[PDB]
This record gives sequence, structure tokens and C-alpha cells, in this order.
Amino acid sequence: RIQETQAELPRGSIPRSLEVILRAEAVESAQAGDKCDFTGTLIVVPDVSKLSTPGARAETNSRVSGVDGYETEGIRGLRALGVRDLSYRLVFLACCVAPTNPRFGGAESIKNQMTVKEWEKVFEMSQDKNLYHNLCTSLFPTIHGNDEVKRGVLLMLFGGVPKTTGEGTSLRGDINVCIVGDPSTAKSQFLKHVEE
Amino acid sequence: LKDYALEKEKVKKFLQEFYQKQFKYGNQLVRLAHREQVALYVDLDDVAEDDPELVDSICENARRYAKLFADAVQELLPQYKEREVVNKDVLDVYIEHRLMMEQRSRDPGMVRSPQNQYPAELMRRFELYFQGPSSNKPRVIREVRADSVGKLVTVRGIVTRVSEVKPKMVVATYTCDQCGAETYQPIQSPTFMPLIMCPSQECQTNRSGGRLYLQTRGSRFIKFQEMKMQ
Ligand SMILES: Nc1ncnc2c1ncn2[C@@H]1O[C@H](COP(=O)(O)OP(=O)(O)O)[C@@H](O)[C@H]1O
Ligand SMILES: [Mg+2]
Ligand SMILES: [Zn+2]
Repeated sequence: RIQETQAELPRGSIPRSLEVILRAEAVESAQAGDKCDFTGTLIVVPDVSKLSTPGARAETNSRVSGVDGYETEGIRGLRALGVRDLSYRLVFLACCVAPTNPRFGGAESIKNQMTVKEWEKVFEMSQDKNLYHNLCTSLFPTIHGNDEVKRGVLLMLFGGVPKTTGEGTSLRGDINVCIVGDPSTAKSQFLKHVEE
Repeated sequence: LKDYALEKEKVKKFLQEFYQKQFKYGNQLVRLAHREQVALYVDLDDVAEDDPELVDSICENARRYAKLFADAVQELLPQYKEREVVNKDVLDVYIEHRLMMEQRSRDPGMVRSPQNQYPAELMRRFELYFQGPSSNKPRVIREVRADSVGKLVTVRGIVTRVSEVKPKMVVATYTCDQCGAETYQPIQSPTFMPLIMCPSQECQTNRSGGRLYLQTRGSRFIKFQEMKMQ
């Protein structure tokens, strides 16, 4: 099941959602929460008993009638003529699936996936000094001051190393941050920056 | 167990002969014929002013006499009709066209089956109801019980709920895909099954299907509301 991207909403509109069928080999590629482009047919899958009002119904064009005592009326009549409602529903038939904003054109496996240009880019990034304040600025060009929050949130994004004991105690690795302050101090703004 | 034809002539007598001298029901019949009035209200006090035992029969057997009064007034409309109706409503145009074509192809001597006829309520365009007799005592909703079924009770209470006016089928109309003859299915039950095959003489003779389709356009509806009184 997929739904309209947040960019494409009309005014006052619920995000529509439609069901997308994934046939063989394009099957586990999609996952919940992703932002995926799909390509394929728009098909129609038959529906039945979708409406309480009678609608379009098929039936054979043979001109049969009903003899006395077996007259083609009511339930017998509908079964004899083979009447059946034709109610459909759009169901996209995804022939292929890609990320809508792909990360790469494709640590050692991801490194192999890196193209040469991005690999040297991240290499000189790592080799860079002052990357600390540079990342602060890049994450939060809008913000002024609040350097402690900049630093904490950046470290939060990188995260720690989860570990676990021999007994089985799951040592936390994530690092939760809290911003508390007087009103209109860019708290929700920091959260929105991390979101976007 | 009374001769309903005899009682029909008696209700005709009452409708024609009642006065108060202005001929209340005569004037209402003229208004009916002109289609300036869509419902007629009979007054059982006025009935009992001449024939109290008739009122007794009505109250002990109401719906039968609703039908008989309706039929009698239907039969009596042309007697009082003066000038052609202006054909206000599409329903009125339909009844005029159907009367035209049946009179066209009538073959007046010829005899036809009972079902090759217009359903008796399809051509009315007038309702008939009763205003209960003052002699009857207004009942109470606990007291009205099985021995009042089919009887003209008079009751009082507060209306606690009412739905909005919905259209209710009274005679479904259908059209064949072959013989070009309308078909009619009266309605008595709260629900119904719609027909499939055509009983028209031409369709049966040619032994074609004639799988008639339901028309919301050539059918009759009446405004339908339901309220919960207490
Ligand atoms: N130090 C700051 N630098 C940049 N903008 C700021 C700063 N402090 C407040 N603002 C402005 O205040 C606005 C609202 O801040 P916000 O964090 O939403 O308040 P709250 O924390 O009550 O949600 C932001 O849109 C932002 O532009
Ligand atoms: Mg806020
Ligand atoms: Zn027919």
C-alpha cells in the first residue's frame, strides 16, 4: 500500500492511497517508510459487493426465456443468466521499483558501491580538519549561536555503538537528546532541521 | 362479509350526495379532476351523519375501505372533470400519454387479460385518507394491541423523531429491449425483487428474451417519511 507524497497534496485533501502489486523478483524491494518511484501498468482488479446500489452488471446475450415452474426470475433467474456486477478498483501493477531520491549510482561493501567521485569526496571529508564546525554549519546554516545544541544533535545523528553483555543485557548505543528552554528558542526548529 | 360492490356504490352515493349546502366533496372532486389537490381527506363524522354503520364497517376494516374509497373516487373523476388539466408534472404527462396510447390501440370490443392493464394506483395522482370519527376515543399506545390490527385507531402522543422525506416506490416501471412495451410491478412489501424477463405478448410470442430494464423515470414514487411517536 502506498500513498501520495507530501509534496503533491491538493488543498484540504487527505493523502490518497492505492495498492501496488509486486510480481516476481520486484517483490521485497519496496519496504515500509521508503520514498520509492514505481513504474508499470495501471490495471483494474475486479471487485464485488463494493456498493449497496446496483451498478453495471454483465450477462450473457443469449435470448433464453423460462419455462413454467422454472421461470428465470429472482435468484434462479440471476444464476441462470449468469448476472454479475462489474465493480472495479484501480490497483497499480508495479513493473519496477527504485528509490525516488537514490543515494548512489550503484564498510567495504558500501565502499565498493561508492562511485569514484563520491568516494574521494567522502575521503577528503574524513581527512578534513574543522569538519566538526563545518558539519555544524552545513546542518544548521539558519541557526545562530546554539553551538552546544548543534554539537549534540550532530553527535546524535552519528550515534554510538550498541553493545551487549555475555549475560544478555542490551547496552544502549543510541544517545537521546532533549532541548528544553524558554519559548521561541528554535527547539522545534532544530527538530524540523533533523527531520528534513 | 359484505358485498363490496354494494358498498362501493354506497360510498359513491355518499361522495356525490354529501353537502354542508355546498357539496364539500363535490368541490374537492372538481379540484381533484383539475389536479389542484393531491390528497383528499374523508371525514368519518360526515360519513356517520347519514350512515353510521358504514363508519362502523370502516373502523373495523380500514385498509380495505381505503382501497375501495380510492377506487370509487378514481371512477368518479371523469364525471366531474370540466376542462383539460394543464399537465403540471412529468407524472401527469406520463399518465396522459399512456391514456392516449391505450385509447388509440384499445380495440373497444376486444377483451384483454387482467394483467394487460395499468396498475390501479399508477394512474391515480390523488391520495385518499380518513379523518377519524369523534365518536372514537383516542387510545393509548400500550392499549393499542393485536385486537386493533387492521383497524382505524386514533392515538395521541409526542413525536420524538422523524426521518427526512425519501422517495418510495409504489409501482416500478420497466422497459423491454425488444417489444417497446412498458411493464409494471406494483409494490406492497417494504422490499421487493426487480423483474428480469418481459411478460409482453410480443416478447413471449417471438420467444425472444425481452430482459426488461428498470426505469426510475416512468415509475411512480410517493413521498415517504417515518416518525417515532410515543
Ligand atoms: N537563535 C535563533 N536562530 C535562528 N532563528 C531563531 C533563533 N531563535 C528563534 N528563532 C526563530 O524562532 C522561530 C520559532 O522557534 P521555535 O523553536 O519554533 O519555537 P518553539 O521552541 O516554541 O517551538 C523559528 O522559526 C526561528 O526562525
Ligand atoms: Mg515548538
Ligand atoms: Zn417485451
